[PDB]
Amino acid sequence: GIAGKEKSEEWAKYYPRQFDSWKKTKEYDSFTDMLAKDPALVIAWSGYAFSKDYNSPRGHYYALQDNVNSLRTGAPVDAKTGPLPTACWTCKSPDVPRLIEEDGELEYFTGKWAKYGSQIVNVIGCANCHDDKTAELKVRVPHLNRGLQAAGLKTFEESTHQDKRTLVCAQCHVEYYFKKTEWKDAKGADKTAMVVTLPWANGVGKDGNAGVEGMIKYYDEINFSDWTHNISKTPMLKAQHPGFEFWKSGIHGQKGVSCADCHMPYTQEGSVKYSDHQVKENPLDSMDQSCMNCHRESESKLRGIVHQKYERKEFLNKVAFDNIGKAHLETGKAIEAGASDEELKEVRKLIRHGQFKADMAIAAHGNYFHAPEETLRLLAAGSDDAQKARLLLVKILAKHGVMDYIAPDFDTKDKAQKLAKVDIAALAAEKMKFKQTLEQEWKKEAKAKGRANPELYKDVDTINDGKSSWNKK
Amino acid sequence: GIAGKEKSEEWAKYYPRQFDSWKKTKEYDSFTDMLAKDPALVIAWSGYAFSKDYNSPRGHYYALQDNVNSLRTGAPVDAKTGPLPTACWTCKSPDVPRLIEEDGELEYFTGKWAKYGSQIVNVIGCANCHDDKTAELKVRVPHLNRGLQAAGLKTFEESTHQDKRTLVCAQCHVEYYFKKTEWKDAKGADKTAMVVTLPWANGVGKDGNAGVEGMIKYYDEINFSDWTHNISKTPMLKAQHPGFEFWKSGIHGQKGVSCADCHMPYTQEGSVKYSDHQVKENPLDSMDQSCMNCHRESESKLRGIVHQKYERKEFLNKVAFDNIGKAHLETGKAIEAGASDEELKEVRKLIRHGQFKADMAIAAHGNYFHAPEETLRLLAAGSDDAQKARLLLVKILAKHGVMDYIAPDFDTKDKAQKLAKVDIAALAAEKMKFKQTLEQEWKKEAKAKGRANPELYKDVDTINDGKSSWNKK
Ligand code: HEC
Ligand code: HEC
Ligand code: HEC
Ligand code: HEC
Ligand code: HEC
Ligand code: HEC
Ligand code: HEC
Ligand code: HEC
Ligand code: HEC
Ligand code: HEC
Ligand SMILES: [Ca+2]
Ligand SMILES: [Ca+2]
Repeated sequence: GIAGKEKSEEWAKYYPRQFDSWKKTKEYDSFTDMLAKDPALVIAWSGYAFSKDYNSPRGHYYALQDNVNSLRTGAPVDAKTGPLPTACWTCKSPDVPRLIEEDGELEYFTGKWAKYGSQIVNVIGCANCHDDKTAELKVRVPHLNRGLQAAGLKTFEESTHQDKRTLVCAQCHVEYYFKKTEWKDAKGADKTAMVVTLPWANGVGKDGNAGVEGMIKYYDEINFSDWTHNISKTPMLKAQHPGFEFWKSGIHGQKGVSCADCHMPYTQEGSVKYSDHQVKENPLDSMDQSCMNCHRESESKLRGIVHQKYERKEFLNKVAFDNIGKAHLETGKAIEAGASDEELKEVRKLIRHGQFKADMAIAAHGNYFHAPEETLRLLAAGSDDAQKARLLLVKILAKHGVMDYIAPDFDTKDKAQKLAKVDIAALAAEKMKFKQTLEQEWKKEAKAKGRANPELYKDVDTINDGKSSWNKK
Repeated sequence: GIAGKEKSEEWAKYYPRQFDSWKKTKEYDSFTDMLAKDPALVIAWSGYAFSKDYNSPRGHYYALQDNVNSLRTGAPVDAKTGPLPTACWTCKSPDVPRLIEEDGELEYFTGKWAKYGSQIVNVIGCANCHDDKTAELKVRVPHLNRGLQAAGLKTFEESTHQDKRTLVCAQCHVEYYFKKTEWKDAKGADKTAMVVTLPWANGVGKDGNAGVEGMIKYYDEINFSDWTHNISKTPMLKAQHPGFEFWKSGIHGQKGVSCADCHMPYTQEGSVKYSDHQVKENPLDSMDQSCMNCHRESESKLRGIVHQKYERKEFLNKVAFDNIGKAHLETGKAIEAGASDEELKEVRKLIRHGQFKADMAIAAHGNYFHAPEETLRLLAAGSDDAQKARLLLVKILAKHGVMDYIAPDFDTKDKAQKLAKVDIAALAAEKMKFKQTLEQEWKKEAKAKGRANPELYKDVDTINDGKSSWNKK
């Protein structure tokens, strides 16, 4: 066994090669401000946290700190304030399964994100994927098995080794929602938990289908919405990195090539063979071990073939979100023009469904390569749903005496956030205050109670490197 | 050499195995009436021959007879009548390169289809793909090299052996248009030819791109249109089986897997290994021969994987053509309501472009599998172009006093053909009359002049087998 299991440093003496390679994800220190790259996204997520801050993923090394640095988590004053719940910690630290094991799952999912600010202090580590006694692959978060069984699939424990080499990634790289769960503790006090739940009841990655249509069917049946759009007033569904669901629909997934085969290639230093734990941000940069063992041709040729896929996805991504953004703005105009909720009934259903399809397609960044067919198909479907809604809107507008309406420009993050009612300067000030106050208090208490050793990872908070999405001071 | 090489039966004595397997395409005797299956196609091609008769492909054995049987070729009464030109024989017979070599290319392309009715009497044969003296692969139709060179690709003769195994198919399975060409013969007479031309000036199959965008650029630049849509009055572009262009864009094409690898798989009879000349209508039905030499997988699983691709394509196909169909009808309503050509300029450009993208995606039946990515992307693009045009149309219609217009239904061949101004009962009557008179007179002369031996292929005309698209009783 390993004492202080959540502290990956502790494993280093037993497994130096895995520890050293694991820490190398520190090298993946760059992310792209997606709201600045594709401002239409701000309009799509208007009224939601994602319209504030949303960057591409970077090294696992920065997972915990980026979750803290993001405008999405806001600026809490204490453990009872802040916009987001405890569930936001779930896929960022080994301290998560620890707390679930100690205090219970429901208790872990009860309260504000700030509640565990001092408890959840170690980044995605060894304990998130391995047993401390045997080092065998292991998943300690109960949401995964719950989703697998809902999808009619085997639990992690009933799966094969190759299945697990993928499932230890799926414990986080999946689509989910927060299920409001009412419960009662030991003392008999009624509480409310927001439980990470995978909407897999209708299956995922089944015969080439990512599972999006089934998810929509499920979400509508339980009448769930992540938020109400602040422009169109549409009950919306947010998609989040459905890496596993899409991977399962793609050819590699259908052929049994695990995430680990491409992202954690086997390697050999001297006479010792081991798995490279620097989860590769871009396997195309390590083609020799990530691909060429199964593919026989030039690396430049294969990298070129993959780039064509990125171009195709980008082409449909732009079309879909431009249509979706206009659909929201035009719905806002219709409301202003006097259109009733009943009149907007069908329009809203199509915007909800369409954006979810399009969002799911782009929410897992590797989708364009892992699952090009479902990705292109869903961007096509989401775009069409939006266009279908826009055709109804032109008629509704005309009926209300509005002709030739043209939605405003949302071609820059600034213009879009203005339309979304987001004051980034204010949020940045409030967020910077938090980081200089409460956050440092968290790291102070954590070090004092031996919960973490932040001195070993000082280069983790890069908020001031001049590459921040919101801290442009 | 081989005298009367246009008569494939003359090659039997030298290459019996290739001849007997070539004849077995006779077994692929079924086609699907695509206008009955997807009546939206009738609206799409309204004002053009394809709105009358369009079936899926069937055995090479039936190519010439199906060309003669189609309502598209009409009912000529003599050598100077009939709706179509000589170019329609071009990819149906070995007598084609014979006529080009004897009479010259421009002369072969000058005149009505009926002009060569008693000369083009042998179906796709050995001579279409082989030199009669050496049996080496050979292409004798100049349009291919002309297209290849236009696309910056090597000529057939300069291509590799593996390239040639694809090019002997590309001589016919490609997109083309008729180029009105003014010329003067040896005796000083001025003539006009309609030359088969591949619109490849902007390249085809380049880095994952089928080449549709470049073709639109080309066609627009030369102000060419295949026909003026009779409902929307849009100058339209018709796509025709761009098998090679799409194949080149897919993974198999990019990896050098030729059409012949899957469609003319090697076979072993006793100690003789040769190419199976029964060009496989559905290679999935001969997986062991057509795929397992490169893939190690269960037949049901591989077939299931490919079927997924068909479902994805069918999903986007229906969406694109329903939007395109409604766009044409709504444009027709706009014309009736009083919209000018100036008011409809952008609407028509979008319809022309959108339909061409969608049509190219579905025009080569195997595209869904050969090139799933470009197929899905182009159907998405085509559908979007149609939706953009429809958004403009609601506004145009409203400005002309038309509110909430609902296009008529086109869910059955009968309904759509009526909207298309196609009197199939009448067309069928005159076609049958042509078949019973002139066609038979063509057959008589052919046998008498020793140009063909029709008795050897008595089962080729299946117009009365009960599965004709138009000959219904
Ligand atoms: C509560 C609603 C959450 C907040 C706030 C954040 N997450 Fe996550 N998260 C997960 C993965 C697999 C990734 C990487 C893949 C990807 O980003 O597409 C992320 C990444 C982040 C990031 C960095 C990127 C960004 O700027 O958006 C932030 C700031 C972040 N997450 C905040 C996985 C999970 C997960 C597992 C099931 C859950 C429940 C959440 N994340 C919840 C939140
Ligand atoms: C989950 C996302 C992981 C994290 C974080 C870490 N490891 Fe890991 N490890 C993971 C996989 C998918 C694999 C391959 C399993 C296989 O046998 O194919 C590994 C493997 C190991 C092993 C076994 C030997 C080897 O292949 O290298 C060890 C000793 C091991 N991992 C240790 C280890 C340590 C110490 C970590 C923290 C620094 C760590 N792993 C994180 C998945 C994941
Ligand atoms: C090889 C066949 C792979 C398999 C199996 C999986 N991934 Fe992958 N992944 C691969 C590539 C070539 C790429 C594209 C890289 C690029 O920069 O273009 C990806 C990308 C990702 C990403 C996005 C990383 C980022 O944007 O920073 C993630 C999050 C990712 N992959 C996750 C992942 C998971 C969880 C997998 C199994 C379910 C998986 N990948 C499989 C190649 C391969
Ligand atoms: C939850 C605890 C996770 C597990 C287990 C795995 N990933 Fe992950 N991943 C997660 C987050 C929160 C992030 C973003 C971190 C940030 O600061 O932005 C990521 C990121 C990636 C990336 C890109 C960066 C990198 O380290 O290469 C990839 C390619 C990726 N994740 C792949 C991946 C695979 C293949 C996994 C299993 C072996 C895996 N991740 C597990 C959260 C979690
Ligand atoms: C073996 C374990 C593999 C590894 C690692 C990678 N790929 Fe792969 N790939 C594999 C299979 C079995 C297949 C299916 C075809 C078959 O032989 O049955 C594929 C297919 C591809 C494709 C074609 C599909 C497409 O989207 O166009 C591509 C372009 C491809 N693979 C790329 C690729 C890359 C870039 C990899 C490394 C990051 C990679 N593969 C790894 C098996 C394996
Ligand atoms: C080669 C460059 C061609 C020219 C010129 C024309 N056709 Fe063709 N035709 C060609 C192929 C490769 C195929 C099979 C693939 C497919 O998608 O159909 C065909 C098929 C036909 C058919 C049968 C199917 C059908 O449409 O009902 C007919 C009746 C046919 N072709 C007629 C036809 C006419 C009338 C032509 C002049 C406009 C013509 N073809 C030209 C290849 C080529
Ligand atoms: C083009 C559409 C073809 C038609 C019509 C016929 N043949 Fe063919 N043949 C074709 C290809 C692509 C190949 C393979 C060439 C290679 O080298 O890989 C062949 C091959 C032959 C051969 C060589 C031996 C063999 O591989 O079987 C012979 C002797 C041959 N073909 C004869 C032949 C005859 C007699 C045909 C008419 C009945 C005939 N072929 C038609 C392409 C085409
Ligand atoms: C294997 C990798 C193939 C290659 C290379 C090419 N084709 Fe193909 N083709 C293949 C399959 C599996 C299918 C689908 C069959 C089905 O019934 O779904 C096809 C289909 C065609 C078709 C359509 C046939 C019909 O509908 O009757 C045609 C006309 C066709 N293929 C032509 C063709 C050409 C000319 C190719 C090279 C340019 C080519 N195929 C390559 C598998 C393979
Ligand atoms: C023109 C002279 C052609 C050449 C050379 C090749 N094909 Fe063809 N193909 C052509 C026609 C006009 C038709 C339709 C015939 C009808 O009566 O409907 C076809 C059809 C096919 C099919 C389906 C039927 C079959 O025999 O399998 C396929 C799969 C197909 N063609 C593939 C193909 C390949 C791979 C070729 C090169 C070896 C090839 N065709 C050459 C016209 C012509
Ligand atoms: C060897 C000459 C091949 C033949 C015959 C067929 N396939 Fe193939 N296939 C081959 C390669 C080189 C690749 C690309 C991946 C790589 O190893 O580099 C592929 C890829 C596929 C795929 C994946 C792409 C996709 O659309 O999902 C599938 C599903 C596939 N091949 C199917 C397939 C079938 C059904 C075949 C016979 C009709 C077939 N291939 C023949 C090489 C070869
Ligand atoms: Ca979600
Ligand atoms: Ca054409």
